[PDB]
Amino acid sequence: PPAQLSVHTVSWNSGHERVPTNLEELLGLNSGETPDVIAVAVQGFGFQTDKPQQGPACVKNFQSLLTSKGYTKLKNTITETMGLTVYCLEKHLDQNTLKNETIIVTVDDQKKSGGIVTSFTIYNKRFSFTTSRMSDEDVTSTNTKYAYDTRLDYSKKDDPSDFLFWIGDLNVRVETNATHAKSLVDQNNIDGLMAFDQLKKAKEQKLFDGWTEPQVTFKPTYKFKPNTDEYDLSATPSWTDRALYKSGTGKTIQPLSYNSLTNYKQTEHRPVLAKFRVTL
Ligand code: HEM
Repeated sequence: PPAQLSVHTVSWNSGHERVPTNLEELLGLNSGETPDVIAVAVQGFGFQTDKPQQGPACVKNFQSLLTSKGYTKLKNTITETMGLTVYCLEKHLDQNTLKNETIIVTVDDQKKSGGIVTSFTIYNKRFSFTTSRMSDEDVTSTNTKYAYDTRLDYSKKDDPSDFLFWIGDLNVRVETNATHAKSLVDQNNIDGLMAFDQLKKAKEQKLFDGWTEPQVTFKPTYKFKPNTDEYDLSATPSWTDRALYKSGTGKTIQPLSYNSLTNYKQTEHRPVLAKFRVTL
Protein backbone atom coordinates (compact mmCIF):
# COMPACT_ATOMS: atom_id res chain seq x y z
CA PRO A 1 0.00 0.00 0.00
CA PRO A 2 1.54 3.31 -1.05
CA ALA A 3 1.33 6.44 1.06
CA GLN A 4 -0.32 8.42 -1.83
CA LEU A 5 -2.21 7.88 -5.07
CA SER A 6 -2.96 10.23 -7.94
CA VAL A 7 -6.37 10.80 -9.64
CA HIS A 8 -7.26 12.46 -13.01
CA THR A 9 -10.82 13.48 -13.73
CA VAL A 10 -12.23 14.87 -16.97
CA SER A 11 -15.81 15.92 -17.71
CA TRP A 12 -17.47 17.34 -20.83
CA ASN A 13 -20.98 18.49 -21.64
CA SER A 14 -20.38 16.99 -25.10
CA GLY A 15 -23.95 17.00 -26.56
CA HIS A 16 -23.85 15.02 -29.86
CA GLU A 17 -20.05 15.00 -30.13
CA ARG A 18 -18.40 11.67 -30.79
CA VAL A 19 -15.18 10.69 -28.99
CA PRO A 20 -12.33 12.98 -30.18
CA THR A 21 -8.95 12.08 -31.82
CA ASN A 22 -6.26 12.85 -29.23
CA LEU A 23 -7.41 11.07 -26.10
CA GLU A 24 -4.14 11.22 -24.19
CA GLU A 25 -4.56 15.05 -24.05
CA LEU A 26 -8.25 14.68 -22.86
CA LEU A 27 -7.25 12.40 -19.93
CA GLY A 28 -4.06 14.37 -19.03
CA LEU A 29 -1.71 11.56 -20.19
CA ASN A 30 0.15 13.50 -22.93
CA SER A 31 3.11 14.46 -20.66
CA GLY A 32 4.04 10.99 -19.34
CA GLU A 33 1.89 11.15 -16.20
CA THR A 34 0.71 7.76 -14.81
CA PRO A 35 -2.28 8.37 -12.64
CA ASP A 36 -3.54 5.64 -10.36
CA VAL A 37 -7.24 6.35 -11.06
CA ILE A 38 -8.94 8.09 -14.02
CA ALA A 39 -12.61 9.13 -14.21
CA VAL A 40 -14.35 10.35 -17.43
CA ALA A 41 -17.84 11.93 -17.29
CA VAL A 42 -20.12 13.15 -20.13
CA GLN A 43 -23.43 14.86 -20.51
CA GLY A 44 -25.23 14.97 -23.88
CA PHE A 45 -27.97 13.31 -26.00
CA GLY A 46 -28.82 9.76 -26.86
CA PHE A 47 -26.04 7.74 -25.36
CA GLN A 48 -27.91 4.59 -24.31
CA THR A 49 -30.00 4.17 -27.47
CA ASP A 50 -26.85 4.85 -29.48
CA LYS A 51 -28.53 5.70 -32.86
CA PRO A 52 -25.07 6.98 -34.09
CA GLN A 53 -23.69 3.42 -33.39
CA GLN A 54 -20.84 5.23 -31.63
CA GLY A 55 -20.46 2.98 -28.55
CA PRO A 56 -18.32 0.41 -30.29
CA ALA A 57 -15.83 3.16 -31.39
CA CYS A 58 -15.74 4.45 -27.74
CA VAL A 59 -14.78 1.01 -26.56
CA LYS A 60 -12.06 0.61 -29.25
CA ASN A 61 -10.64 4.06 -28.72
CA PHE A 62 -10.47 3.76 -24.87
CA GLN A 63 -9.17 0.13 -24.88
CA SER A 64 -6.48 1.02 -27.48
CA LEU A 65 -5.45 3.87 -25.22
CA LEU A 66 -5.55 2.43 -21.71
CA THR A 67 -5.09 -1.36 -21.77
CA SER A 68 -1.34 -1.28 -22.48
CA LYS A 69 -0.94 1.40 -19.82
CA GLY A 70 -2.05 -1.10 -17.20
CA TYR A 71 -5.61 0.15 -16.56
CA THR A 72 -8.73 -2.00 -15.98
CA LYS A 73 -12.18 -0.45 -16.77
CA LEU A 74 -13.97 -0.82 -13.49
CA LYS A 75 -17.33 0.46 -14.84
CA ASN A 76 -18.95 2.23 -17.78
CA THR A 77 -22.52 3.43 -17.30
CA ILE A 78 -24.58 5.46 -19.82
CA THR A 79 -28.08 6.82 -19.80
CA GLU A 80 -29.73 8.86 -22.50
CA THR A 81 -28.05 12.01 -21.07
CA MET A 82 -25.07 10.97 -18.91
CA GLY A 83 -22.01 8.78 -19.04
CA LEU A 84 -19.53 7.81 -16.36
CA THR A 85 -16.40 5.55 -16.73
CA VAL A 86 -13.90 4.80 -13.90
CA TYR A 87 -10.51 3.15 -14.61
CA CYS A 88 -7.94 1.98 -12.11
CA LEU A 89 -4.44 0.54 -12.60
CA GLU A 90 -4.81 -3.22 -12.47
CA LYS A 91 -2.02 -3.60 -9.94
CA HIS A 92 -4.03 -1.94 -7.18
CA LEU A 93 -7.05 -4.34 -7.55
CA ASP A 94 -8.00 -7.19 -5.15
CA GLN A 95 -11.10 -9.02 -6.41
CA ASN A 96 -11.92 -10.07 -2.86
CA THR A 97 -12.17 -6.52 -1.48
CA LEU A 98 -12.98 -4.36 -4.56
CA LYS A 99 -16.76 -4.19 -3.80
CA ASN A 100 -17.30 -2.45 -7.23
CA GLU A 101 -20.85 -0.95 -7.18
CA THR A 102 -22.76 1.60 -9.28
CA ILE A 103 -26.10 3.30 -8.75
CA ILE A 104 -28.21 5.37 -11.13
CA VAL A 105 -30.68 7.87 -9.67
CA THR A 106 -33.21 9.50 -11.99
CA VAL A 107 -35.64 12.21 -10.81
CA ASP A 108 -37.91 12.85 -13.86
CA ASP A 109 -40.33 10.56 -15.68
CA GLN A 110 -38.28 10.96 -18.87
CA LYS A 111 -35.14 9.73 -17.10
CA LYS A 112 -33.05 12.66 -18.35
CA SER A 113 -32.01 14.11 -14.94
CA GLY A 114 -30.26 12.82 -11.78
CA GLY A 115 -26.88 11.09 -11.45
CA ILE A 116 -24.52 8.12 -11.48
CA VAL A 117 -22.24 7.08 -8.63
CA THR A 118 -19.51 4.42 -9.15
CA SER A 119 -17.62 3.28 -6.03
CA PHE A 120 -14.80 0.86 -5.36
CA THR A 121 -12.27 -0.03 -2.68
CA ILE A 122 -8.51 -0.40 -3.04
CA TYR A 123 -6.06 -0.75 -0.06
CA ASN A 124 -9.13 -0.84 2.17
CA LYS A 125 -10.00 2.80 1.10
CA ARG A 126 -13.24 3.57 -0.70
CA PHE A 127 -13.48 5.93 -3.65
CA SER A 128 -16.69 7.40 -5.00
CA PHE A 129 -17.03 9.20 -8.30
CA THR A 130 -20.25 11.06 -9.04
CA THR A 131 -21.61 12.74 -12.11
CA SER A 132 -25.01 14.53 -12.24
CA ARG A 133 -27.36 16.27 -14.68
CA MET A 134 -30.21 18.66 -14.01
CA SER A 135 -32.23 20.90 -16.32
CA ASP A 136 -33.56 24.37 -15.42
CA GLU A 137 -37.20 23.27 -15.57
CA ASP A 138 -36.82 20.25 -13.29
CA VAL A 139 -38.73 19.61 -10.21
CA THR A 140 -36.06 18.63 -7.66
CA SER A 141 -35.43 17.38 -4.16
CA THR A 142 -33.70 20.65 -3.25
CA ASN A 143 -36.15 23.03 -4.95
CA THR A 144 -33.24 24.49 -6.78
CA LYS A 145 -31.99 23.98 -10.37
CA TYR A 146 -28.56 22.69 -9.22
CA ALA A 147 -27.53 19.16 -10.07
CA TYR A 148 -27.22 18.11 -6.31
CA ASP A 149 -29.26 15.23 -4.72
CA THR A 150 -28.30 13.78 -1.35
CA ARG A 151 -28.71 10.21 -2.86
CA LEU A 152 -25.65 10.98 -5.02
CA ASP A 153 -23.60 12.21 -2.00
CA TYR A 154 -21.74 9.29 -0.41
CA SER A 155 -20.26 11.61 2.18
CA LYS A 156 -23.81 11.75 3.71
CA LYS A 157 -23.76 8.11 4.77
CA ASP A 158 -22.89 6.41 8.05
CA ASP A 159 -20.04 4.43 6.40
CA PRO A 160 -19.05 7.30 4.18
CA SER A 161 -16.49 7.04 1.39
CA ASP A 162 -12.75 7.93 1.94
CA PHE A 163 -12.14 9.79 -1.29
CA LEU A 164 -14.96 11.46 -3.31
CA PHE A 165 -15.00 13.48 -6.52
CA TRP A 166 -17.98 15.01 -8.25
CA ILE A 167 -17.49 15.94 -11.91
CA GLY A 168 -19.78 17.17 -14.69
CA ASP A 169 -21.97 20.13 -15.53
CA LEU A 170 -23.56 21.00 -12.18
CA ASN A 171 -26.12 23.38 -13.83
CA VAL A 172 -24.37 26.17 -11.92
CA ARG A 173 -24.07 29.41 -13.94
CA VAL A 174 -22.93 33.03 -13.78
CA GLU A 175 -25.57 35.33 -12.41
CA THR A 176 -24.87 38.58 -14.35
CA ASN A 177 -25.67 39.92 -17.80
CA ALA A 178 -23.69 38.77 -20.84
CA THR A 179 -22.32 42.14 -21.72
CA HIS A 180 -20.61 42.57 -18.35
CA ALA A 181 -19.47 38.99 -18.27
CA LYS A 182 -17.79 39.32 -21.73
CA SER A 183 -16.12 42.55 -20.65
CA LEU A 184 -14.64 40.89 -17.49
CA VAL A 185 -13.32 38.05 -19.73
CA ASP A 186 -11.67 40.60 -22.06
CA GLN A 187 -9.98 42.15 -18.89
CA ASN A 188 -8.85 38.75 -17.76
CA ASN A 189 -10.74 39.34 -14.66
CA ILE A 190 -11.50 35.72 -13.84
CA ASP A 191 -11.99 36.32 -10.05
CA GLY A 192 -14.27 39.31 -10.68
CA LEU A 193 -16.48 37.16 -12.97
CA MET A 194 -16.37 34.32 -10.51
CA ALA A 195 -17.96 36.57 -7.89
CA PHE A 196 -21.24 36.10 -9.84
CA ASP A 197 -20.93 32.32 -10.09
CA GLN A 198 -23.73 30.35 -8.36
CA LEU A 199 -21.78 27.64 -6.59
CA LYS A 200 -21.36 29.95 -3.53
CA LYS A 201 -25.19 30.42 -3.62
CA ALA A 202 -25.75 26.70 -3.74
CA LYS A 203 -23.47 26.26 -0.72
CA GLU A 204 -25.42 28.96 1.19
CA GLN A 205 -28.57 26.80 0.55
CA LYS A 206 -26.65 23.88 2.11
CA LEU A 207 -25.97 22.11 -1.25
CA PHE A 208 -22.55 20.62 -2.07
CA ASP A 209 -21.88 20.99 1.69
CA GLY A 210 -18.27 20.40 2.46
CA TRP A 211 -17.41 19.89 -1.18
CA THR A 212 -14.43 21.89 -2.44
CA GLU A 213 -13.57 23.30 -5.99
CA PRO A 214 -9.99 23.84 -6.97
CA GLN A 215 -8.98 27.36 -7.69
CA VAL A 216 -10.33 28.43 -11.12
CA THR A 217 -7.83 30.30 -13.27
CA PHE A 218 -9.40 29.77 -16.70
CA LYS A 219 -12.08 31.57 -18.71
CA PRO A 220 -15.75 30.38 -18.94
CA THR A 221 -16.07 27.14 -20.77
CA TYR A 222 -19.50 27.94 -22.26
CA LYS A 223 -21.31 29.04 -24.44
CA PHE A 224 -19.14 28.94 -27.61
CA LYS A 225 -19.99 29.01 -31.34
CA PRO A 226 -18.86 25.52 -32.38
CA ASN A 227 -15.37 25.21 -33.94
CA THR A 228 -14.40 28.70 -32.79
CA ASP A 229 -13.16 30.54 -29.72
CA GLU A 230 -16.06 33.01 -29.93
CA TYR A 231 -18.61 33.31 -27.12
CA ASP A 232 -22.21 33.09 -28.20
CA LEU A 233 -23.65 35.82 -26.07
CA SER A 234 -27.19 34.28 -26.21
CA ALA A 235 -26.12 32.90 -22.83
CA THR A 236 -24.01 34.51 -20.07
CA PRO A 237 -20.54 32.98 -20.34
CA SER A 238 -20.25 30.47 -17.48
CA TRP A 239 -18.33 27.61 -15.83
CA THR A 240 -20.48 24.53 -16.66
CA ASP A 241 -18.15 21.48 -16.32
CA ARG A 242 -16.73 21.52 -12.69
CA ALA A 243 -14.67 19.22 -10.46
CA LEU A 244 -15.39 19.10 -6.71
CA TYR A 245 -13.66 16.99 -4.03
CA LYS A 246 -14.33 15.73 -0.44
CA SER A 247 -13.37 13.08 2.17
CA GLY A 248 -16.06 11.32 4.39
CA THR A 249 -13.31 10.05 6.78
CA GLY A 250 -10.91 13.02 7.29
CA LYS A 251 -8.39 12.20 4.56
CA THR A 252 -6.16 14.72 2.85
CA ILE A 253 -6.85 15.37 -0.88
CA GLN A 254 -4.62 17.88 -2.71
CA PRO A 255 -5.47 19.37 -6.09
CA LEU A 256 -2.50 19.48 -8.46
CA SER A 257 -3.93 21.04 -11.57
CA TYR A 258 -7.43 22.32 -12.82
CA ASN A 259 -7.87 23.44 -16.38
CA SER A 260 -10.13 23.77 -19.36
CA LEU A 261 -8.93 22.00 -22.52
CA THR A 262 -9.47 24.64 -25.12
CA ASN A 263 -8.04 22.61 -28.05
CA TYR A 264 -11.36 20.73 -28.09
CA LYS A 265 -13.44 23.35 -29.86
CA GLN A 266 -16.14 21.19 -31.44
CA THR A 267 -19.13 22.08 -29.33
CA GLU A 268 -20.66 24.74 -27.09
CA HIS A 269 -18.79 23.58 -23.94
CA ARG A 270 -15.04 22.78 -23.39
CA PRO A 271 -13.81 19.78 -21.40
CA VAL A 272 -12.35 20.30 -17.91
CA LEU A 273 -9.39 18.22 -16.57
CA ALA A 274 -8.34 18.07 -12.93
CA LYS A 275 -5.46 16.17 -11.32
CA PHE A 276 -5.28 15.37 -7.57
CA ARG A 277 -3.07 13.55 -5.01
CA VAL A 278 -4.79 11.63 -2.15
CA THR A 279 -3.10 10.43 1.05
CA LEU A 280 -4.35 7.05 2.31
C1 HEM B 1 -16.89 13.31 -26.27
C2 HEM B 1 -17.79 12.36 -26.35
C3 HEM B 1 -17.69 11.08 -25.67
C4 HEM B 1 -16.81 10.55 -24.74
C5 HEM B 1 -15.67 11.27 -24.01
C6 HEM B 1 -17.25 9.18 -24.57
C7 HEM B 1 -16.60 8.30 -23.72
C8 HEM B 1 -16.95 6.98 -23.54
C9 HEM B 1 -16.26 6.11 -22.63
C10 HEM B 1 -15.03 6.46 -21.76
C11 HEM B 1 -16.88 4.89 -22.72
C12 HEM B 1 -16.39 3.63 -21.99
C13 HEM B 1 -15.18 3.16 -22.87
C14 HEM B 1 -14.58 1.81 -22.56
O1 HEM B 1 -15.19 0.72 -22.87
O2 HEM B 1 -13.47 1.77 -21.97
C15 HEM B 1 -17.94 5.02 -23.67
C16 HEM B 1 -18.84 4.03 -23.97
C17 HEM B 1 -20.01 4.29 -24.73
N1 HEM B 1 -20.21 5.41 -25.51
FE1 HEM B 1 -19.22 7.02 -25.55
N2 HEM B 1 -18.18 8.85 -25.49
C18 HEM B 1 -18.58 9.98 -26.07
C19 HEM B 1 -19.58 10.09 -27.04
C20 HEM B 1 -20.58 9.14 -27.28
C21 HEM B 1 -21.75 9.39 -28.06
C22 HEM B 1 -21.99 10.68 -28.83
C23 HEM B 1 -22.51 8.25 -28.00
C24 HEM B 1 -23.82 7.97 -28.65
C25 HEM B 1 -24.62 8.88 -29.19
C26 HEM B 1 -21.83 7.31 -27.14
C27 HEM B 1 -22.26 6.06 -26.81
C28 HEM B 1 -21.52 5.20 -25.96
C29 HEM B 1 -22.04 3.86 -25.64
C30 HEM B 1 -23.38 3.23 -26.06
C31 HEM B 1 -21.11 3.31 -24.84
C32 HEM B 1 -21.19 1.93 -24.25
C33 HEM B 1 -20.19 1.07 -25.03
C34 HEM B 1 -20.20 -0.37 -24.69
O3 HEM B 1 -19.89 -0.71 -23.50
O4 HEM B 1 -20.46 -1.20 -25.65
N3 HEM B 1 -20.63 7.86 -26.82
N4 HEM B 1 -17.91 6.28 -24.23
